[PDB]
Amino acid sequence: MRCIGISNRDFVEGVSGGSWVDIVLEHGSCVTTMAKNKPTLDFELIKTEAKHPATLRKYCVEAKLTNTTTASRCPTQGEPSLNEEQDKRFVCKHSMVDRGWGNGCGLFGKGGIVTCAMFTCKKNMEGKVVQPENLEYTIVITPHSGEENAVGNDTGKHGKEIKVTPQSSITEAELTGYGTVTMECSPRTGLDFNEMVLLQMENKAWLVHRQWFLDLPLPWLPGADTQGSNWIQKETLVTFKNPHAKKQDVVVLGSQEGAMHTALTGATEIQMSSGNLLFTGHLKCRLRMDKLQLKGMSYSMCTGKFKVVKEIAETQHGTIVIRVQYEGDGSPCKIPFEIMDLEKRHVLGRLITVNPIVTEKDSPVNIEAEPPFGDSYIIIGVEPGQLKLSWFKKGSSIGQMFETTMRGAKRMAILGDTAWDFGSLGGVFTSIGKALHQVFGAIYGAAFSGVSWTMKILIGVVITWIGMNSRSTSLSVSLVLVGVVTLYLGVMVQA
Amino acid sequence: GWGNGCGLFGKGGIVTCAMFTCKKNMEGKVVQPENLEYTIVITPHSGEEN
Amino acid sequence: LQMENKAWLVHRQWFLDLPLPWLPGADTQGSNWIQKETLVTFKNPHAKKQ
Amino acid sequence: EVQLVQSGPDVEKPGASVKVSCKASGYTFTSNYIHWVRQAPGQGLEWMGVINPRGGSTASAQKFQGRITMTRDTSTSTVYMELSSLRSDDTAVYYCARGGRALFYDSYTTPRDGGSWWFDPWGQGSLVTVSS
Amino acid sequence: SVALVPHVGMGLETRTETWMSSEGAWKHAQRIETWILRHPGFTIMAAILAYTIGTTYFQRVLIFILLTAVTP
Amino acid sequence: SVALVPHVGMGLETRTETWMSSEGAWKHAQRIETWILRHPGFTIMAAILAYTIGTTYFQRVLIFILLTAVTP
Amino acid sequence: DIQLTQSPSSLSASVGDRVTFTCQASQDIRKYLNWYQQKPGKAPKLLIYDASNLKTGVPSRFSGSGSGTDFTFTISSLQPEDVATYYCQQFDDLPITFGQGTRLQIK
Ligand SMILES: *[C@@H]1O[C@H](CO)[C@@H](O[C@@H]2O[C@H](CO)[C@@H](O)[C@H](O)[C@H]2NC(C)=O)[C@H](O)[C@H]1NC(C)=O
Ligand SMILES: *[C@@H]1O[C@H](CO)[C@@H](O[C@@H]2O[C@H](CO)[C@@H](O)[C@H](O)[C@H]2NC(C)=O)[C@H](O)[C@H]1NC(C)=O
Ligand SMILES: *[C@@H]1O[C@H](CO)[C@@H](O)[C@H](O)[C@H]1NC(C)=O
Repeated sequence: MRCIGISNRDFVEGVSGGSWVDIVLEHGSCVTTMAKNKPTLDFELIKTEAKHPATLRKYCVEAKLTNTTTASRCPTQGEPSLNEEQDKRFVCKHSMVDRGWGNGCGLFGKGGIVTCAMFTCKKNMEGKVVQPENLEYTIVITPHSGEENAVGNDTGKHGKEIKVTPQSSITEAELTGYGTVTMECSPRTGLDFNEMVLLQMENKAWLVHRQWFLDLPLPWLPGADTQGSNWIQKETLVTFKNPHAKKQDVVVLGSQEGAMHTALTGATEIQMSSGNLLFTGHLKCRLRMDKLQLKGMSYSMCTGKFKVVKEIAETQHGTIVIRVQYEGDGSPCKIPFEIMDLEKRHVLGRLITVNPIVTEKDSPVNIEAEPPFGDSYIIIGVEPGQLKLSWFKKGSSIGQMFETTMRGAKRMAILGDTAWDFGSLGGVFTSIGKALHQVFGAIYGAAFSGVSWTMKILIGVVITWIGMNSRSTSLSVSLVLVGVVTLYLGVMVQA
Repeated sequence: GWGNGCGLFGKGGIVTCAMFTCKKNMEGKVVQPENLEYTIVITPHSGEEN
Repeated sequence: LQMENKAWLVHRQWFLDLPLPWLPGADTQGSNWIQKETLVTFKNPHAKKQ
Repeated sequence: EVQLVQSGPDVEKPGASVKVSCKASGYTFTSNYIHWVRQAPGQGLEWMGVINPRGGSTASAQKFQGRITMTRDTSTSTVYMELSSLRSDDTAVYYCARGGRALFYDSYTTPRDGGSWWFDPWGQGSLVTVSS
Repeated sequence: SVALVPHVGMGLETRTETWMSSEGAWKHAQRIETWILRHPGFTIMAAILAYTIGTTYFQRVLIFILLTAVTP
Repeated sequence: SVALVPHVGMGLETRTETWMSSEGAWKHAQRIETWILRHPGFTIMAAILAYTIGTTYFQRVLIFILLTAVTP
Repeated sequence: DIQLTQSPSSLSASVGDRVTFTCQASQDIRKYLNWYQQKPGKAPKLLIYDASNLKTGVPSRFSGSGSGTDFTFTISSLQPEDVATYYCQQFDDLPITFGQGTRLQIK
């Protein structure tokens, strides 16, 4: 719940190792976990808040000019000077024009000339940085098992809104009864700050990395402005017209807000009005789950005469939900839910609500479960067999495995070696795979990066051809490995 | 989905719309090869200071 | 080509081929800009409202 | 003793610039920052800006963007504030004190506090009136 | 200006679409196709150069698609 | 956008300097040199590709300077 | 920014009373707060630093408390030399902002 229809959702099986399960979760998706007991929790990530930023840089985007002084010496005696070249607030440039008696001076040469202009600034880029503290991730962890009002509605108080910061720890959270859950986040292995720059324009903000933002044109100014206006650039902005021979002139280059946006394509955007409201990015929890009842075992198989009040409602490969309305004298009991096959009973499904439970009286409790890939009879009644429902999950086994392989390829994509940490309880194989892909993606790190969609797929096809030319069985670690990783990376990036 | 309220739990379509108002513009013009004059100053030598 | 204060002399095929929405010379009422895929851009986050 | 002394009250023209001094006594002049705070009579207090005596970096608030300048003299242990583009709203009482010092340079907040803003060492007050 | 260095392969991705949402890629491809369509003579010149230097077929195709992409 | 197709070899010249006055050329060269300086690994990859395909020295130098210039 | 609201704006009390002031911040200012008195047209004096600590030389009738955003200043016994305008002040994040003020009147 709070997790239905938000597809790309991260099913997690297994709790072994005692209780610890490694989960990598991000703003876009959410994670549903399972175990043989200890009922299914839902991990949705919501807003990140970096509390205390520090302003590192001001770029001017629109500028205007005034007071427009200029001067010229004489033909080759004197190179011109001007007293308002003294301020660096003025922009200045030397050039050479021509001079003669017509101009008045004498000696008929190509004499030097200066021009000067006062530099005033319009609205700016207010680029800031944040340390890898003063930032909190807010995670709503919410349980299944009933409580209508909406298997969606992330707004609402059913799942606790627990904060976490790198100045914090094991993240103890409490729920109704059973839900003492401890979460050990590792936020420093997340976005890897001290390589980030939040970038605020007039209304919006973006998250761009640091070297690019330092390397960008559109005049420099450091964070100690106040009475600054000391812009140490302006060859990238204001341009000086020089016609054929005579007097040169100043030209404001105009607002580069559109060119700025075209520059920061391929970068995630962010609302930043109230301090900060940082979004899309991932983090890595280790999850410990001892401390968990099943919201009572402590009950009976119920009497009977249930009633559906909602449809069949298939979501996203198998997860189907059914909202039943108990009728009778329950004194709240369990719900005898089963997913069976046909006659000569071969009961084969799974229930992801584990131990669903009726509330006090009439209240439309709802149940999600996964049938197999074909025919299925979902049954809920007992003594007069009360209610069966037919259902046909279209599916496949092979198609399900192939889609899971595509999910694993997308995890070999965007989220890095954290996606090797996305499983759990792996011991030897998972850890050695994470270390091997760590050093391997480090070699394919910076290290052949910085390239666009087109050039990546083109360098992929040329390197897969030179692998196809087949010398001495280097063609494998060439051609097939490199062609797979380049193509399945290039067609998936720039999202 | 049913959180959104509708039903059937799918990836449903959506539209968005916005009224478009314009600030200052490029006012591109053309000229025929008439309605145009060249002004030439032809001036002689031989004296006349200034 | 006239901007707010300046003008430039650019050849015709380039100027027709340029983005930044089209509008023909007979506007006065209209504001009928037959483009705007080059200008205003629509954010779509992960799932919800654009 | 622990003491600061300011200059006398001044009256200037609109659009002019005014200079207010702040002389120190009783301590080592590069062991504290100096900060300038205004107060209009029909208003409470309002922070203008910050200078460091050791070295001489400055900063100021956004309401004084490009209007204020701060210098010093280490030999006389004195801090000068110069407010430019005077208008009628600038008629106020001016104040200058001492911050506990991140040794090198200004504007820090994480060393446990400044510790006053600004009434332990501060002085006697400079009234500035912008009139014709 | 900031017309270029358009922050592309820097890293820093996430699950969500970043700024132009797969419109900058088609922007790049359509403008280079449009520029090829306007100036066919340089394309013919690049094809002749590809046929002259190289002369193994793969090298020819490589430097031809490169000299179509060398335009600023 | 109009970030590119920067009206370069269209013709239409005159005796006088046109708009940026030999600053756009140095702009182009300095930004591609800066981008090479920031990302050395792609330069090494391009050098390896130049050494592998081609293999006559002039072809190697040609496709290496091209793959330095293929960046958008 | 960090809007700092001071409440109430003005009070009147008799000599010997206990009076409390409340300042609220729009952000977390966890301990960075200061309390000042100001005698009108005079040279004013610090009362409380770090929102909990007396300055040496200040009598013990003054106190302050509060952690998150809401802070309480307290005079235990009001005395006739304590008629002043009282200010609370944030120190955090440095567009340094004062409270509005709190005037006192002796009954
Ligand atoms: C998501 O949760 C909210 C909060 O519980 C739901 O709002 C409640 O709706 C029930 C319906 O009968 C009312 O009785 C409550 O008074 C509502 N709570 C309020 C207004 O705070 C909301 O309906 C849920 N979302 C959906 C789609 O049902
Ligand atoms: C350029 O030509 C003008 C026009 O002849 C010159 O202006 C004249 O200067 C003489 C000098 O005594 C005057 O007597 C005339 O009355 C001026 N003509 C006017 C004002 O129409 C000008 O001096 C020449 N430039 C130079 C540098 O000699
Ligand atoms: C600039 O020109 C204005 C008049 O337009 C004048 O008032 C101002 O003093 C001039 N500034 C400088 C620095 O010359």
